[PDB]
Amino acid sequence: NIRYSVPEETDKGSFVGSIAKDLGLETRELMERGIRIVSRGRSQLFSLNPRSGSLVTAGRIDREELCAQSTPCVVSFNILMEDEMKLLPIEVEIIDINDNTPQFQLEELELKMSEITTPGTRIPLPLGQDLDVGINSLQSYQLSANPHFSLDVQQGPEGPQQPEMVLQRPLDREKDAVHYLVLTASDGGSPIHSGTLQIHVQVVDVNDNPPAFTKAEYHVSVPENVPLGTRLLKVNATDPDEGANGRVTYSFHKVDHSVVRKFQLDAYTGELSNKEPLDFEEYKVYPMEIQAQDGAGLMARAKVLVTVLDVNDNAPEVGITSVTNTVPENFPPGTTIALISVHDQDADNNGHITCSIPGNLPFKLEKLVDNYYRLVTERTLDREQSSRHNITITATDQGTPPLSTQAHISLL
Amino acid sequence: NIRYSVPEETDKGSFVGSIAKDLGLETRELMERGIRIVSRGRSQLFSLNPRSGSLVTAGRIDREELCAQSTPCVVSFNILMEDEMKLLPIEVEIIDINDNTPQFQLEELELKMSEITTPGTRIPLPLGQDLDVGINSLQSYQLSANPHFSLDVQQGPEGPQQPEMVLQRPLDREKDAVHYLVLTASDGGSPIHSGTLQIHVQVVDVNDNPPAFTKAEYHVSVPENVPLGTRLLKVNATDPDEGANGRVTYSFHKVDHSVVRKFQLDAYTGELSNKEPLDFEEYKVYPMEIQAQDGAGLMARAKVLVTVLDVNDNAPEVGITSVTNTVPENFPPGTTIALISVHDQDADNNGHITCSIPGNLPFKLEKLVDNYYRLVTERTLDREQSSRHNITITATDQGTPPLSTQAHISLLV
Ligand SMILES: *[C@@H]1O[C@H](CO)[C@@H](O[C@@H]2O[C@H](CO)[C@@H](O[C@@H]3O[C@H](CO)[C@@H](O)[C@H](O)[C@@H]3O)[C@H](O)[C@H]2NC(C)=O)[C@H](O)[C@H]1NC(C)=O
Ligand SMILES: *[C@@H]1O[C@H](CO)[C@@H](O)[C@H](O)[C@H]1NC(C)=O
Ligand SMILES: *[C@@H]1O[C@H](CO)[C@@H](O)[C@H](O)[C@H]1NC(C)=O
Ligand SMILES: *[C@@H]1O[C@H](CO)[C@@H](O)[C@H](O)[C@H]1NC(C)=O
Ligand SMILES: *[C@H]1O[C@H](CO)[C@@H](O)[C@H](O)[C@@H]1O
Ligand SMILES: *[C@H]1O[C@H](CO)[C@@H](O)[C@H](O)[C@@H]1O
Ligand SMILES: *[C@H]1O[C@H](CO)[C@@H](O)[C@H](O)[C@@H]1O
Ligand SMILES: *[C@H]1O[C@H](CO)[C@@H](O)[C@H](O)[C@@H]1O
Ligand SMILES: [Ca+2]
Ligand SMILES: [Ca+2]
Ligand SMILES: [Ca+2]
Ligand SMILES: [Ca+2]
Ligand SMILES: [Ca+2]
Ligand SMILES: [Ca+2]
Ligand SMILES: [Ca+2]
Ligand SMILES: [Ca+2]
Ligand SMILES: [Ca+2]
Ligand SMILES: [Ca+2]
Ligand SMILES: [Ca+2]
Ligand SMILES: [Ca+2]
Ligand SMILES: [Ca+2]
Ligand SMILES: [Ca+2]
Ligand SMILES: [Ca+2]
Ligand SMILES: [Ca+2]
Ligand SMILES: [Ca+2]
Ligand SMILES: [Ca+2]
Repeated sequence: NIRYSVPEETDKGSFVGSIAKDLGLETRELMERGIRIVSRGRSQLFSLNPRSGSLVTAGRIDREELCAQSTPCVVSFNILMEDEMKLLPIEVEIIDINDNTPQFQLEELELKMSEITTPGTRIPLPLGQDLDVGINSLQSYQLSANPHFSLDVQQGPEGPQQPEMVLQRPLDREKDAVHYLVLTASDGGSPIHSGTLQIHVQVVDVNDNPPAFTKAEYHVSVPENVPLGTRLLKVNATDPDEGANGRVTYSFHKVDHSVVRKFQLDAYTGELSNKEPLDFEEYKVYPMEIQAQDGAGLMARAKVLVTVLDVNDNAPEVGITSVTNTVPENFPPGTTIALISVHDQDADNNGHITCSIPGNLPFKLEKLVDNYYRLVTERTLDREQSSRHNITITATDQGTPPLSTQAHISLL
Repeated sequence: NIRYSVPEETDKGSFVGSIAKDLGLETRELMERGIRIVSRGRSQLFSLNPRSGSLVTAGRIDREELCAQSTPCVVSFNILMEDEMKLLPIEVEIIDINDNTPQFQLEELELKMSEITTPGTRIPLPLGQDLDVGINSLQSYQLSANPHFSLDVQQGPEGPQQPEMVLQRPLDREKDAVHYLVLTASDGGSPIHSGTLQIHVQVVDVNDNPPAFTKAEYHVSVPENVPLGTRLLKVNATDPDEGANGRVTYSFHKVDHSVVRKFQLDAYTGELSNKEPLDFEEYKVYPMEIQAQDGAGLMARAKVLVTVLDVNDNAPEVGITSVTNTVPENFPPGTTIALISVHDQDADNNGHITCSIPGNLPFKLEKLVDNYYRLVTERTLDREQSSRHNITITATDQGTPPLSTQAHISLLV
């Protein structure tokens, strides 16, 4: 049993072993025995020269073609010596070399992972196969640098097995929606042959962000006589989510509908304008809470305060709250014939009321408490001179433009 | 200024105070004064009888109609004494009673809140309005018991303002999709009247649950001769989420496609069957990783092991690795004429190799190293008796049913 060692992929005619030296044969003795190689499929790679006694290579010795993945790879063929008709077992071990690159069964691996994927989730990676064996076979995986993922390689007896990609830092689609990684598989030769696997990690969206107003409280000041449908304000709300999770619509929070009903907020543009007249008397200010809803149950809040300014638009009102229609012929000076109830719905200088009566007639109005005015007479009237009187009392407020209300009293 | 006090909703003619008693005037003296009602806009609700000297009520005194929510509610009107022509204002305070229930401006407040809503979110609630005043006005809010929500009321000097509903424990649509609450507003009378506002909080779905397999590792044993397309297994994964987030689709994890390519997995029904033949050789077992995907990027993993049974289906193979065709006429007994290399691809009793040669001829086969067989000579054959030889060697394996391979070798003298 003769055993040699030759690397694989040798050049044609490369020396393997000299049979002459190990059998003790010269050139002549080899010629006399008539040594020649016994053929079978595999011995076609080996060539025996009967004069030099040197078994050399006859062709390409691709050990991956011969033994695939086994070790060691030894080719056994018989040498026929015609003299004694003697067979001689020659076994030649094929040492492995590195001439192949690890091949992934694809070029781009595309995966879908939600942004709420719990960190630590594992993804088995495609296996890369190095055609060589031994030290020139698959030796290591390397995941391209990225904060969100890490590489986990199980140490196996034959080599690295079952590569896995682990989620480290939690995903955020609003920051990075697509992560490109590169899984490089490398053997252990010199130089090292690396096969690359492109990884396309796509992040799926989840409604995790409610709208956000530009201001927490929206203030505005408006005249009371402001016409209907005047644009009071425009709010602004943003949503960073994708698609239906990021389309906002505004609406009124059901607070006090007696206040909300006096206003109008466009659901799409968010422009608040007035729908009903604005009266300073009932409401000086208008507090309202507004709401912005996206498409998936999230919402945001904001406050809107509509302060009403005052301008003279309400005239005082005079109520004929007292009338003594029958007034004596001999009444003394200082007797009240009528008491009136005066009231202006406005404030400041626009809300004070003065009383006016024609000054020729004897009776006059004096100052009394709380816009009440007492009509007391200052002289005597003749029974013959005046039988019937149709008097016109004038109540004017003092804020320009002044507003006035008249009351007419008939007396006898 | 004389001030009296009468409650609201009094019967007609009810006593307040005797004006004759307070003015120190008798029945006659006031009649001489000519005391009479000064008739203000709302003064007809007051009735003065000019004989008893007691200004009493004339009708229903509904102060909620009078002063609404103001305080205090005092009615001022003048008493005219015709004697000195002197006016005297009488003020009567209207004492409040409880005849109204707090009324909400709607019947059901319905809201949509995502299951991922950050706890602590506040929702201003619709105001309930009690027409009464004082202690008979709105006094308290009460939110019905619920683990996820609580009531927060801002108090005022007069009473409660801006009731707000706060989310405490985070919502789960997979557990509770609809929450019904009852907001009761109550005054402070005796008995207390409560108005109710039904609340309908709907929870919107969010992909917060990954698939879940029924088994972590799927083991199965199938004969090697199994035909193509035979149903091997069925996996099952459930998801409690709603809609597209809760129906699963199965697929192979991209690991080794040389193993996956030999199989077929329906993505929807999840029934695994074979697509290519299964040979016990090359692969004794078949390990595979499977993946369950919902509709929104979540996934689950499971293992499936398809173990191949072993069956005698590969016959041993005989290789004529050596043949010395030229053989002397006078060769002695014991000389090898041919060496054969036989090999069976199975194991155990199905993998042991036996050799058979014609027993009439002198040559016989003896076993040497491992699986090699040597054709040795035992006697002499005459060239005249036999010039050419067509040999039939049959190799049989030892596992039932036995498989045999025949080889024919031609030799001459
Ligand atoms: C030793 O002798 C045997 C016969 O005893 C030889 O085997 C024979 O080989 C021939 C092929 O040349 C077979 O012919 C076959 O005919 C059938 C008819 O249907 C068909 O299958 C094919 O057309 C085929 O040619 C013949 O059947 C076969 N003998 C037997 C019994 O099956 C053998 O070749 C001889 N070996 C040597 C080294 O001389
Ligand atoms: C306000 O909203 C508009 C509408 O998209 C947007 O363009 C703008 O950026 C927002 N305001 C700010 C300060 O970004
Ligand atoms: C004075 O007022 C009374 C009130 O009814 C009316 O009837 C009368 O016609 C008025 N005087 C004149 C001259 O019109
Ligand atoms: C298996 O999946 C089906 C699919 O709807 C389901 O009906 C069944 O409940 C699942 N298995 C069990 C044990 O529930
Ligand atoms: C592995 O390393 C080789 C060099 O040995 C590169 O060519 C390859 O791209 C990978 O980075
Ligand atoms: C990995 O690297 C190879 C070259 O080694 C490229 O061809 C491939 O596209 C991937 O980037
Ligand atoms: C408020 O309280 C009253 C009793 O005071 C109940 O009748 C009502 O249903 C609500 O609970
Ligand atoms: C609360 O209770 C009132 C009765 O007080 C109902 O009318 C309402 O629908 C809610 O159930
Ligand atoms: Ca090679
Ligand atoms: Ca290599
Ligand atoms: Ca190699
Ligand atoms: Ca996010
Ligand atoms: Ca998102
Ligand atoms: Ca959103
Ligand atoms: Ca006004
Ligand atoms: Ca005014
Ligand atoms: Ca005004
Ligand atoms: Ca009442
Ligand atoms: Ca009440
Ligand atoms: Ca009341
Ligand atoms: Ca949930
Ligand atoms: Ca869900
Ligand atoms: Ca899901
Ligand atoms: Ca088989
Ligand atoms: Ca088998
Ligand atoms: Ca077998």
